[PDB]
Order: sequence, then C-alpha cells, then structure tokens
Amino acid sequence: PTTTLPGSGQFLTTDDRQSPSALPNYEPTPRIHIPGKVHNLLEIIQVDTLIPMNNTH
Amino acid sequence: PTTTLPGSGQFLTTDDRQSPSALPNYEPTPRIHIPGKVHNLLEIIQVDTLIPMNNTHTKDEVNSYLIPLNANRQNEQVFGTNLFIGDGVFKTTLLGEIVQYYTHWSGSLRFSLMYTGPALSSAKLILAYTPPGARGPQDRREAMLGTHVVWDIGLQSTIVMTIPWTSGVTSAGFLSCWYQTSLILPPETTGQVYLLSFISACPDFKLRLMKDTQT
Amino acid sequence: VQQITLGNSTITTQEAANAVVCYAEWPEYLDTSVCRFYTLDSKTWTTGSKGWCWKLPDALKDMGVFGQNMFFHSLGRSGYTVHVQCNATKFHSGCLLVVVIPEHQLASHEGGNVSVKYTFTHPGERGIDLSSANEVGGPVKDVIYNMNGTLLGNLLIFPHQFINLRTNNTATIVIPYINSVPIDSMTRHNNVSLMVIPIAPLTVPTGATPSLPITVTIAPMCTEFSGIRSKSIV
Amino acid sequence: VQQITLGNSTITTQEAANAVVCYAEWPEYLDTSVCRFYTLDSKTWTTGSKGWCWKLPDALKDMGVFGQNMFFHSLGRSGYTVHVQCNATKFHSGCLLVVVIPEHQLASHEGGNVSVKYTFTHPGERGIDLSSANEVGGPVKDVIYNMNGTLLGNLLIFPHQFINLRTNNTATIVIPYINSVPIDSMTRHNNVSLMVIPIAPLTVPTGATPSLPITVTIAPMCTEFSGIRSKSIV
Amino acid sequence: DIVLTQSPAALSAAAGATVAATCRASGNIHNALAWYQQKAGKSPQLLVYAAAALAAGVPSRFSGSGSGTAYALAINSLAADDFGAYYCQHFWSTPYTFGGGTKLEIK
Amino acid sequence: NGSETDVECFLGRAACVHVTEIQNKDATGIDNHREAKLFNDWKINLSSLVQLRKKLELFTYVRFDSEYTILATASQPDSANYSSNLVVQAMYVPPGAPNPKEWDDYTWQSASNPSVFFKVGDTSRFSVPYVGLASAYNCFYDGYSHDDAETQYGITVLNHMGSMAFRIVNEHDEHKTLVKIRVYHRAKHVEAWIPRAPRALPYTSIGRTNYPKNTEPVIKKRKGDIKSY
Amino acid sequence: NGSETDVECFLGRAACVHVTEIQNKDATGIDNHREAKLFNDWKINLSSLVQLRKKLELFTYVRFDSEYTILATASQPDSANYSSNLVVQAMYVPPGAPNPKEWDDYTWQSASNPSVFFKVGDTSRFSVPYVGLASAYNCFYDGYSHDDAETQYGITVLNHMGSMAFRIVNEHDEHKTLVKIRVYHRAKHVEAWIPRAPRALPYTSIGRTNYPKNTEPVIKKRKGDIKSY
Repeated sequence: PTTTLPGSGQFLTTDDRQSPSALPNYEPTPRIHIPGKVHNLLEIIQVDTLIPMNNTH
Repeated sequence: PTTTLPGSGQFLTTDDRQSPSALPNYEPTPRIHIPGKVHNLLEIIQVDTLIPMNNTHTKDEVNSYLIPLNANRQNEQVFGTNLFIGDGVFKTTLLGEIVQYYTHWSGSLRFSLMYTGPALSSAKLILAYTPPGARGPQDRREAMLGTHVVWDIGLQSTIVMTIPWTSGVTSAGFLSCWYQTSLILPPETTGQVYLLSFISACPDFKLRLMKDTQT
Repeated sequence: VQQITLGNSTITTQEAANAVVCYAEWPEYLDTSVCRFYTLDSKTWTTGSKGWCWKLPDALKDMGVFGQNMFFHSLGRSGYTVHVQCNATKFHSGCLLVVVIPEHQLASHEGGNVSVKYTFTHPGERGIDLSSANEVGGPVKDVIYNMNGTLLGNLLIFPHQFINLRTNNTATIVIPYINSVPIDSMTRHNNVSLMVIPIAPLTVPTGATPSLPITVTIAPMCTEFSGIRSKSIV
Repeated sequence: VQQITLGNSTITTQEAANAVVCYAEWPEYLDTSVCRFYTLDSKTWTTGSKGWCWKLPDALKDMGVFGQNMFFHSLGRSGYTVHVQCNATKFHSGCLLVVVIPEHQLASHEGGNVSVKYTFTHPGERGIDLSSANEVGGPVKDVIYNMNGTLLGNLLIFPHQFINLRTNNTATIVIPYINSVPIDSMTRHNNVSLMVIPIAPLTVPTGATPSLPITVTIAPMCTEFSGIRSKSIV
Repeated sequence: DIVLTQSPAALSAAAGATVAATCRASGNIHNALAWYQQKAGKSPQLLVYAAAALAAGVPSRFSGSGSGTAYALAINSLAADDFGAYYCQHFWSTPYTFGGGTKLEIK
Repeated sequence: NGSETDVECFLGRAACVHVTEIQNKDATGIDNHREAKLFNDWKINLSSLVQLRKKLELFTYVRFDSEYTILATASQPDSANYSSNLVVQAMYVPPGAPNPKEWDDYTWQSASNPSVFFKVGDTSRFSVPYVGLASAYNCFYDGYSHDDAETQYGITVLNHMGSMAFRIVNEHDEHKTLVKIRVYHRAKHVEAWIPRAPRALPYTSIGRTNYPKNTEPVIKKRKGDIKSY
Repeated sequence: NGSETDVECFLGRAACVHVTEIQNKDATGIDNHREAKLFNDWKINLSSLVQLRKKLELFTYVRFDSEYTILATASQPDSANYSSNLVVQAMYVPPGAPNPKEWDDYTWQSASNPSVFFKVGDTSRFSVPYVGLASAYNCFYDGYSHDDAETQYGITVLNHMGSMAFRIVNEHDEHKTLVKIRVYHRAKHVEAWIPRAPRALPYTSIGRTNYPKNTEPVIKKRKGDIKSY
C-alpha cells in the first residue's frame, strides 16, 4: 500500500540518483597515482596568473 | 508516499533482478556430482591446445598442426608468428576462441613445443621471443642476440616457454624458431619430422569487457 | 608395476605418471565383480591412418561377464581405466593423441537433420575406422573436425594423453562415470568415446614395415548395476 | 651546491629554493643507470625572441645511453630535473617564464581537422623555435595562445618558474612522471613540454650585444624501462 | 631415393573431357607433392602443392587428390589453355625428383 | 579479478531467444489459428540462437534456472482511428503438458500452465526453475532416449525446457493490430561441467552436431609461408 | 563552505550531450537506414558539447563513471488519427564492439551490448562505469596512439566512452512518427588531475587544440588608457 507523490516520473536534471549499471561485473582499469589531483576549484584559483593590464592594444 | 524515478518501467537487459517464479512449489531434479565443474573460463584456457602454425594449406587438415622440419638446413627459420591471439594461428585455438569473446585480455601466455621425430634424431633449434614494439629477427644470429632458448631436440623432447605479461590489445610480440644446427636424421630415415606447438594461458591471465562474435 | 593382475587377466606395462585421472576425479561408487582387463583387437597404425574411435560401454558389450551384465541389467554405472599401448622400436617416429570425450555426439556425413544410425553409433569392439569411406547412415569421418564440427587442436580440453613414440609408448586414462544422471542404460547411451588419433604421421625407417600395432586395454572399474532383477518382491 | 656531479657529468649552479617540484610530488619508482646531466645546445635569446619549446623525452632522444635505451625499450617511465640557466651581467633586464606543461597538445596553424606532423611534434634537441615561420604541417607558433588556444598569462597554473635577470638567472623544475598509464612508449608520446618564454623582452645596455644565451640542462631521474628484452623465456 | 613414375606418358582428349594424371612413388611422400603445368617454350607453373592444395592463380578445374604413394591429378571440363606437359615433383627427402610427364593433345 | 569469466556471468546474460508476432483480429471464419497468427506457441529452445548455442556447447552439461522477460509492442499498419490498449497472455507450458492448437482452447484456462497477463508496450518478467529431468541439461547426447529403436541420436526429452504460448486476451476491434513479442531469456544460477572444444563450423540442425558439406575452411591461411610473421 | 567548487560538483552535473531524431516507418524499399533515420548511433563524445568541453579541458586527466538519462518524445506532423504508444531500444555499444549499420542488424539482439527498452514520453536511466583504457581519460594527448606512423596527434582510442544506438522497437503504423531523443550525461565519481589553463579561443575540431584563424582577440581593450580605471 503506497501512494505516488507529486513529482513522480519527473526528471529533475540536478537530482543525483543512483542507477542500474549498464556494465555490471565489468572491472574498470585500476586507478594509479597521477600527481596533481584537484579536489576543489578553490585550490587552483589560488595559483597566481598574469594580468593583462595593458589592454591598450 | 513515494516518487517514481527516471528509468522506471525500463528493461535494461543487463540488470539482473529477482523475479516471481512461474513454478513455485516445484521441486527440481536434485544436483548430483558430475565431475569437471567449471566455475571460471580462466580455468579452461590454461589447458594447452594445439596451434595451427602450418596455415599454408587451402583446406583444414591435421598437417596444419604440424610444423615441418627439414634436414640439411642450418640458420634458416623453422616457423615464425606474431602473438596477436585474436587473429592468425591463434584465432581457432581454445585460448583465442575465448579471448575473442571478450575485448581485453592482458595476461601471460604459456607456449609449448613438442618434437615428434625419432628418438635417434637430434637438432638444435633456437626459439626467439621478440617483444612487442620490436622487429622479429631475420637471421639466426639476431634471434640469438635477443631473448631465446637454444633447445636441443635430441635431449629435451618438449619445451615449455612462458611468454611475458603483455596487455596486447609491430605489437603483441613475435615468436620465431631458427635452425641452430642442421637436423641430423637416423641412418636411412630421411624426409621430414614435425613439431607440435601448444598455447595456453598462465594463471595471471585476465579477460574483460565481454563482446559478441557474429558467425 | 609390470605384472598388473586384475581378475584372471594380467598385463605388462610402464608408468611413472602415466595415469590421466579425468578432471582429477577418481571413479568411485555412489571392483571384484567384472573388473578385469579386456584387451581389444590390435589396430594397425599404418602410414595413412586417420584414427580410431571406440564408444564406451559399447566397446565392451560382448566382453564376457561385463557384456553379459550390460545386457542383463538395464541400468548401470561404470568407470574405466583405458591403457593404449603402441609398442615400437626406437626407430619409429609419430605421435598419437589418445583422448577421452564425454558425450561425443557424432555428426552425420549428409548434413541437415540426417542422424547417424545405431549400427554406426554403436560399432562395438571394432570401433569406428576414421580412415575408411563414409557409409550411408554413418558418421562423418573427417578427423580435423573431430566428427562433431569442432577442430582437432581443441581436443586437448578433454582428458587426453599423447603417445610420442620418441618418448613413450603407453597412455593410461582413468575415466570416471561422467553423466547427468546417477545411473543410466548402458546399451542405448555411450558415456565416453575413446579416440586414438595420429597427429604426427607414422614414419618408419627404410627396411621397416610401414605399420605399427596399437593395443587398447579397457578395464571397467567401480562398475555398478541396478538393484532390480535381484530385488525381492516379497 | 655548486659542483653537482651526476654520472661523469658536472654542472655549476645556484639554488636556495630554486627547485620547483611539480605538484609537490617528487619523482619516484613504481638513478645510477642513465641519470646524468644532458646539456642541450644553448639558445640565443635575442631582443626579438618569442620562445622555445622542448618535448620530453623527445629532447633527449639522441642523448647517449638515455636515447639508446629510449629506442631499445618500447615502454619507459622517467622523471626529469630541468635546469634552465640564462647567464647574464647585472646590466641585462628581461624575464623568462620557464614552464612545464603536461600533455601539451599543440595546435596546427591551418585550423580545422589539420593535425601537426611527427616532424614537428617531435623536434628533438632543437626544439620548436617559436619566433620562426609556420611551416606546412607544423604547429602554430603564436606565443600568446601557448600553441594550444589558451592564453599566456594562465600558463602559471602549470609548474613554472621565472627567470628575472634582475633577481636570478637559473630555474630548476623537478618533473615527475605524469601520465594516466603507469608506463608508456617514450618514442610516440611526449609526457611534458618544457617552454622557455620571454615575457618581459631582453633589454641590453648601449655597448652590449643584443643577445643572451640560455642553457637547458635536463637530467632524467627515476628512469624505468620495461622488463621485456631482458625477461627470460625459459 | 624416391623415384616418381608418372603414368601415362601422353593423353588425347577434347576440351571438356576428364583428365586424371597419376604419380606413384617408391617411398612415402606423406602428401608433400607438387604438380606443374608447362607449355611449349614456356616456364613451368605450379598448379597443386601439398598434393591437394591448389596454388595461387589456379582455377577450380584442377583437383589434386591421393595420399601416401599414389597421387591423382583430376582435371574436370578441360579448356583450351589447359594443354601441356604435366610433371610431379615430390618435396620430401632431398633429392626432389620429378616424374615422367603427361602431355595433352586434342582428339 | 576475473569475475567476467565466471560461467554465472559468461552464460548468465539476457539474450533474445525468440521473436514472434501475433495479431488481434476476429476468428469469424478463420480455419488455422497459426496461419492467421491468432496465437503462437514456441518450444523453449536456447539452441535456436546460434550465439548462445555456441556458448552453451562449450560445456557438456549445464544446469540453470531460467528467467524470461517478454516485451510486447503493437503495430497497426492499416486504418485504425486509435491505438488499442491490449493485454497479452504469455502462458508457460511446462514439460509434458499439452500445447494449444487454438487461441480459444482449454489450455489457456488450464490452471497448471502458469500464464502472465500484461499490457502491450509494458513488459513481463518471470522465472522458471530447472525443469530438466536429469541433474543438468545435455548440450550433447551420445546415444538414444527411452528406446531400443531408432531415436535420432541426441534428440532427447531430457532437455525440454517447456514451452511459451502467446495470445491476445482482447477481442477484435474493427482494425487489425499486430503485436510483436520479444522473449528475453537469462540463464541464472548457472553451473557447467566438462568443458568442450569450441565449435568451428556452422550448424545445420538443432540437437545435432551436423555441419554443412563443402563448407569453408575455418583455419585461415597465412598471407605468406610458415616463416612469415 | 566551498562544496560547489568541488570537481565532483563542478564537473558532475547532467548536461545535454546529444539530441538525435529517429522515425518510426516501414523499411519497405528503404536503402539507407540513417538517411531515413530508422536508427541513429552516436559515438559518446562529451567534447561535442563545447560548454562541457571547456570545463573538462580545465584538467589534463579526468576519471568518472557515467550516468545517462535518455528522454524520448514523439511527434506526428502528418495525418495520424492517434498518437502511437512506442518503445525505444537505447542500446549502449561498449568500446571495441561493432556499431549497427541497419536497424534490423544482429547488433541490436547482441547480448553483450546492454540495451534499455523504454516508452516514448517516459525516460531511461542507466550508468556506465569508467570504460577508458588508461587510469583516466585524456583531455589532451601529446603524441600518437598505438603506432609509429602518422596517428593524427591526440586522436587516441584510450578516450573511447562507448556508443549509444537508438531505434524504435515498434513496427510501422500507416503514419510516420518522429521520436526525438535527448541524452543527458552526468559525470559521477569525478576526479581530476593537473589543472590547465582555461581555453580562450573557440574550437575547430574534436580532440584537437586547433583554434580558428583570423579570430577575434580574447583580451578585450579598455575604453581608455592603462591609467583609466
């Protein structure tokens, strides 16, 4: 005994849900340690880059 | 209070789900112990099977499994093949029929030869492994300067050579055999003697991303 | 060792690791009744031989007390110890593949829905001469496709043993009872098929006869039959 | 310090924090074989120079035992220590950006699906002279877009170091092995690309020659190769 | 040595008849036989190798058969180009002796 | 590390074993209910699909529970005025049970034949256990079944997996609706014995190892000699 | 505090990667099954979308499981008499597997290609794992793939994410129905390495860093001099 709510069968694109895998039992290529892993975009804007202040061209 | 998600009422064919039984209360025929139960296809490609390296015929025959050897030939090549195990000599073997069900193999191979000529005959064959990326040798001496076994047919009637771990899917490696010495036949026993070559997989052989052969 | 006596039979043989127990399963109940060596007629491996195929228990259907109990009792259950011995000098070359194929369903030489007749699926002690001509209703005898549409090189997945005349001359394959039922009619259904196939052809020296005998000695072991015909009605 | 001896090579240099270890990851196995200083031909930084670009391991492909083992073995795995030294007086000004770009895929100067030829993606010890004319099949050499469509100011997200001739004259960048595979063919694929780009132009005093040498010294460190060609077949 | 006796010596047939040349050896060739075709003042060309396998550029009219010592070369539905001398050669034991030869003429 | 090579995973995947096509129309003056496609029965035969046959016949014996997913999709290639809302009876006939001869037989209402009633456009799903008579199915049978007479050498009723019969429960409209049914079998709890040689040659019969005559050589020829790499 | 700037959240959101359009009609006398739009295959290419390409190419390597949401909507711009109830096979072709050339090929019933059967108007949803051959995808490849010859410099088969093929399982009606399919990819479990410069110039090729010639300057000019605020 259940009742379907409003918003059933909708696809809200931003609503992250788990899904049935189209390749179960597939063992993907293993993760190696590549250096420079970025977890956060607030890590990489702290790197200073040049400013084009001489826009006069 | 529930909400149906996207992908409701779909049939993803690869999504294994339990189902209502069409014959509940049916007691099936009991399991007896049949020998030879296979849990894994990596169990049965480790069994070595013959290689048709003598592809030179326009028909299939037992002679295609026989690698011919010839007297009074020194520094020639006996056979030579690449080690693509999805094409060529390996396409019809038990390894290469089950490799070509999947997409990526990535393991070590177990390559054997078997000398079936007479017990008094003797020769030295040199069995070169050219790794992938390199060129296969084009004289006996380039074969000796690389990875090889100098296999005395007189002493050792069966040699077993483990091809190194490849991930091979020119490329995949080459494998040739050269006459170190000429074939010495027993007296008034002249003609050709034969080798039988075998391929299997070493137990570190993996196999992944199953695909479908068609016809 | 070299005077293996089983019943009132005795054979002389050689072994160091010669017995090939199929699928590492020794035959066992679910001897001392019909367990003796039955030594078939020796085949002549000439230079143009293609191979021989014996069906079991059909090769032992006229063999004394075993073949008597095979037709007396309906249901039976037997394992085998098959010795294939190809005696030769140290001048012969050539290689036999002695292979045991469970449920070797044969292919007819006419194709389609044409099936192989009972005369040919059950050939007896004679076996199937794979170098002979295809008869009407018989199996296909093309040895490259193993009489079933599967290539000869891939026949080593079955429990096999080579007779390389350079190295040895005997092959012993210890066959268990391989079936999907615990007991079955031995007269209508062949459990295994022994095949003896020359891969490398027989080469003789100059001055030798271009032929060589092959002796097949089948010893049925752990042979059971149904309890009926001696079960009491009271 | 100032007599850094690596193999039978020796260089004289200056450092206080000069080594830029890329992404704070020192190169390490998954020396003492091919680990020596290979000192490339000195480039002439004139007043109208636009920059230079060397591909690694392509810049070291003819360099002795390293370039021998690069073409002998298929697969390899190397990190680098790149010293870029621009010796000058205390009268020169100007600024170099010594940057190391992993997977610097170049842009062709014809656009569309036109790709850059192997002659130009693998230029060797010579490198790519970014101040020269675009040849047929070569990369685009417009330095403002870093030869890949991304602006020159944003090139500091890559592991870089400035050579401000006011302040210093050396740049050391310790490159690890950066790839998505654990080992790869060193002859078809360039891991990193060293670029030496004058941002502030070279100004000489009156009475000085309007040119200044730049020396690139690449020391391959933690260099591994595949176990094949010495793995036994037994 | 293995001596090939190629019987017959010459045949008269029309364009469409069946020609079965035959070679029989002293020793056992083990199917290592090659058949050749030669025209007048032309080089010999290879028709059948390994006693059953048709060579490159050979039509399906030719058919090698036989095993062991006796080997037949059956030619079915002759054409106008298929007249000439036919020679076996075994490739088993060094020397590689030829046969006698079968020539074809028109009735 | 090798979980794709398990026989639970190699043999256990949903393949298309049967595609039939039944029609919704009236039986007024219809003699044959199969030529009219009023219903279709299908003896469940996984060796009808030669891709799954060539994988099952890599083993001598195989024992699996079954899993049938049935997709029925409609089609109206005539004047229709509407797409009808149809219901399909997908009736599993067990081994040894009688098959339908008409679409309005007694067999369709037989309680011992399990049937699934589902809509066209939707999908059915049920599972049948191991309904063999031996302890495993026989991919190959060296002998005869039940008889001392000629019994076709390998044609045995031990491998009977049942039968699927399909009709449309709905009565006719004034237009003909064509329902195409796709049966998807997935072998589950698979276990297999005695690995065999892979079949090189194509098939000519079901339940027989007969290969066609004058076929092509499966071992392919080199572009050079044996020494050519 | 900065959970929107995570690469799990910056790169991990459902974008529209592909919009195709297939038709339901008969193949009677139809030569090309793509010009007729009886089916459409699509090599899965996230760099076809230049908004997601410009975000993925902010990093050198990226490794993510995939997540495809497929929305199929019908359309009948002719005389129709009814809206048909259609079923779409959305078949995922894995890397190294053959693509369909016809809508009634063997590939559609191939068991190793996973396919989703869903209704038009409804939505499909499935997930594909990391199907790359390296330990991450290559947004940029400085070199050649598999060969010592010319291999187009950055065109590599390591970045093959598979293929999606789409057909309508239903047979034809007497009217043509136009199904437009929208594939929505969401990169999940995203992890990224070696942050790169943002691309300033537009694109001319896929898998190539080539920018158009005689393009416009990206650094925009002041309305005054350098001293003007």
